[PDB]
Amino acid sequence: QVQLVQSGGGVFKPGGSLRLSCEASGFTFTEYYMTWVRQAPGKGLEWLAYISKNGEYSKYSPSSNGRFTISRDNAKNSVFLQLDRLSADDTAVYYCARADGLTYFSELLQYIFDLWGQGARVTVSSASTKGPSVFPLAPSGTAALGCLVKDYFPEPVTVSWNSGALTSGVHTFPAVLQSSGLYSLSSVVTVPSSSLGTQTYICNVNHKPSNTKVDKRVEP
Amino acid sequence: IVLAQSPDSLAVSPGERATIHCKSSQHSIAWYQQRPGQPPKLLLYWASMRLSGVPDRFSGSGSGTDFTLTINNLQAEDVAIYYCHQYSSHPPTFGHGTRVELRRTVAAPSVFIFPPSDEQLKSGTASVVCLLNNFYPREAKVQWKVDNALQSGNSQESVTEQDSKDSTYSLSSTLTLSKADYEKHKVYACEVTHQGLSSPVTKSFN
Amino acid sequence: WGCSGKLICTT
Repeated sequence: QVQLVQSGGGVFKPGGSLRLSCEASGFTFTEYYMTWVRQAPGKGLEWLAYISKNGEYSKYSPSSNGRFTISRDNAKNSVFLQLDRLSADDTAVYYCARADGLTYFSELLQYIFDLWGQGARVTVSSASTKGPSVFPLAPSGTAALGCLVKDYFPEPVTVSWNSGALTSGVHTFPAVLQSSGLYSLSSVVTVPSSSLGTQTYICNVNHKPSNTKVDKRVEP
Repeated sequence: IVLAQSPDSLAVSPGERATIHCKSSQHSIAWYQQRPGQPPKLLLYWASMRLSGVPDRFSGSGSGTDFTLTINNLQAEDVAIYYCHQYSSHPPTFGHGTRVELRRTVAAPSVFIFPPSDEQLKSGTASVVCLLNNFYPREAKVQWKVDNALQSGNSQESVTEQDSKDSTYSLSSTLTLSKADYEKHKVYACEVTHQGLSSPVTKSFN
Repeated sequence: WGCSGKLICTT
């Protein structure tokens, strides 16, 4: 199967550096220039760099200013991206992509990205790992209740209701980065008002990065 | 060399036709599909040539400066963001993309209001949450007022992906105040406007 | 001139 599998994402303090990896299989690696493309949360696609077949020639976006280094290891069918002097603006998903195009000497021309890795998430924050605080959103036809999951770092948390036994009409919102540098979201669910005093509702909050789980009973 | 892509968003019924435009400031055009939480996938290059495996309902065209991506017999797996790519300019550029969502009948939001827990007040901050459940279209606005006084720049919003079940959206608005600012006020209300509403809905508390 | 891959070159 023709694929690129990436690794090396994670969370990073600013000022430092990271290296991302991509492993190619199912095609003749040395026949392609490889590239990196990144996508900032909400923004669009930004081409970062390309590297030639023999791994000797590389070209960068004008905004790179030497901070980015793309390299490759042909014996291992792998491409790499190193990024120095990390800042918050470097927070993005990074894609490894195969380039099909013309070459003129070492210059890559007329190229399309015909194969993509699954991406690597990179978060850069001065923040430290912190488990979430979970506060109930208490209800008053049909009723609505939920959980406020606040002040955690980093993403993600997953929310389930009644140990995952309740799924109908659950809405867990996307997390937002607060000015404090911590994340926060809500998870709501709408239920029959009649079953309020006959059925107990507990939201379950899983935070893998801090190895914690928080349960919260929600009552009016 | 910019790529103005339009429309930004596009609602389409299944089986119907989606039409995305791409204009450059100056045929090296490629189209990419990105489903939520997924990597981009190449569909068309040279404006009109589909990559092997891409279904026939995807077609590209374009004369010189204006380019079109057309999706016929729209499927559910076609809901994604679409990017046009100009690869004859240096450096290569992408459009900012076009969201393709499903079209449904207009639905009004069921609005709920949520007082901050007593458990949270102990910590020192107060979060008041407003919920807009299962509405359509996505466009909606929410106003916060405390003692009838309009608030701004103290409320974050957040909205879900289009619902897989009923093609609706949901939105949450979170007003955050200090405990001090919360205890020195009485009546809290959020006011919602939307197409499915003939007048601004208000939910409140003391 | 040369190719990276083949799509662009062979079309």
